[PDB]
Amino acid sequence: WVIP
Amino acid sequence: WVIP
Amino acid sequence: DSCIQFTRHASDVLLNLNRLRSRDILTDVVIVVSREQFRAHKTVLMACSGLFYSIFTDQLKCNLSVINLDPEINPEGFCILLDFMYTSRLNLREGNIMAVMATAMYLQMEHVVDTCRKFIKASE
Amino acid sequence: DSCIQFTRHASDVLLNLNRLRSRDILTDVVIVVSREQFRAHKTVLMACSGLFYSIFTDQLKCNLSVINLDPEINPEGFCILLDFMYTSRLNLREGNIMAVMATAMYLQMEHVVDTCRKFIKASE
Ligand SMILES: O=C1Cc2cc(Nc3nc(Cl)ncc3F)ccc2N1
Ligand SMILES: O=C1Cc2cc(Nc3nc(Cl)ncc3F)ccc2N1
Ligand SMILES: [Cl-]
Ligand SMILES: [Cl-]
Repeated sequence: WVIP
Repeated sequence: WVIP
Repeated sequence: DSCIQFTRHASDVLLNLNRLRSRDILTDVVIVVSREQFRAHKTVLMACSGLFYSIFTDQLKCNLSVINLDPEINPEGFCILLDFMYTSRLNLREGNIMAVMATAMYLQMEHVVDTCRKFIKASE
Repeated sequence: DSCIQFTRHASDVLLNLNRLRSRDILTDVVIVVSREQFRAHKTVLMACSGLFYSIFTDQLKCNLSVINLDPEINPEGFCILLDFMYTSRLNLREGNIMAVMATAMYLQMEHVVDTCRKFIKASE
């Protein structure tokens, strides 16, 4: 999961 | 396009 | 093999599937979550959810155009997860995390359940 | 928004759509390319091809379960492109590049047409  |  | 691969292909496919959903093109099922209705593509639901995979591979249920979910399921939680299925983006907030996690457990979306558990653990 | 994003989601969705295709699950159209038949999902075809997008958004054609392509289309070229749609990988070889490029122009798959043009230019 990432900060888009 | 890339070499997978 | 000796194939070449277009990096952005899968993302571009998903973006177009979400555009078809927006425009109600070739949607073939309505998911009912108490008083709310959500239109979607059976194939996208099966590709994202262990529960929908089991439902639409069943010889009788594969033919249904309406699926009613358990009354304990929160429509906002379902809406957030449906948007995730079509976009890869999860709108996880302090005010919805418990409903999202409960919905993801019911829908059998293991990666979502994993990030919810981690965000909850960080708050404790 | 304040969303989080699961990087591998779109790739995992496409992999599952290809598994449904393999297992002939919820395929809803047959594409005929002379003597050959290819089963697929209308939504995936529309998401990848400008030609299929135009066909399945047409009020009469959206209901067809069989689509016949132009007799000049090569079945191997179509097969290579159908595999690309479901996997992001293009099996481009000296022996098939002309048929693949001609098929991609007909199907309106601009990124494929672009890589074929570049590989042809490099050989000249
Ligand atoms: O957490 C999850 C997400 C998820 C999706 C699927 N989907 C499919 N699985 C296979 Cl093997 N082939 C085709 C499919 F559409 C099954 C189980 C699970 N569990
Ligand atoms: O080279 C290409 C690939 C391609 C795909 C599509 N697909 C869709 N386009 C839109 Cl805007 N919404 C939903 C779709 F399924 C249209 C044109 C083109 N041209
Ligand atoms: Cl997931
Ligand atoms: Cl393309």
